[PDB]
Amino acid sequence: MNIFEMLRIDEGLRLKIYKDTEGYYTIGIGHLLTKSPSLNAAKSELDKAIGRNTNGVITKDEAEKLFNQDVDAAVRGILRNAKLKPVYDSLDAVRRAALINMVFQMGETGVAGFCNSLCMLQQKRWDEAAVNLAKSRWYNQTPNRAKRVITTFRTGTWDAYKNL
Repeated sequence: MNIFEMLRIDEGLRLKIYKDTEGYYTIGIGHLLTKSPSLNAAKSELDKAIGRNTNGVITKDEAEKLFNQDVDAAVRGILRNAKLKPVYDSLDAVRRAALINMVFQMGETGVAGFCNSLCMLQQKRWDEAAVNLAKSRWYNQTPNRAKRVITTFRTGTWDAYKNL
């Protein structure tokens, strides 16, 4: 297992514009197009992202291209963030993937919101972090995904992602 396989499990793959769990227009492997209510606004973002007239539909290779970019950007975002970098640097490889997964979902700003949990992770208090992570809108809104990421932080293994 690796970050790519992990996110493909959590996000799925869809080749037509769809609305995510928050109702925002999305395509591919969780690539957010826009928070605007307008389908036209989303189609225009899509075309600009892909570099062609797509009419709301993309290929598998295009989806994977967006995904590669988005994972690289989340990794580079963590490494330039003064709050996140010291946490990521402290973690083992499996737990680093869990942090990337959170940043991919909710952005840098949203994760820097979890400062209590981040301080517990940096100190390697895994059971305590896992409890604090769950007291969040994130856990309440997407509990099955949150539980997989939290389990990965608690254990430092890929066990939540094997068998599905």
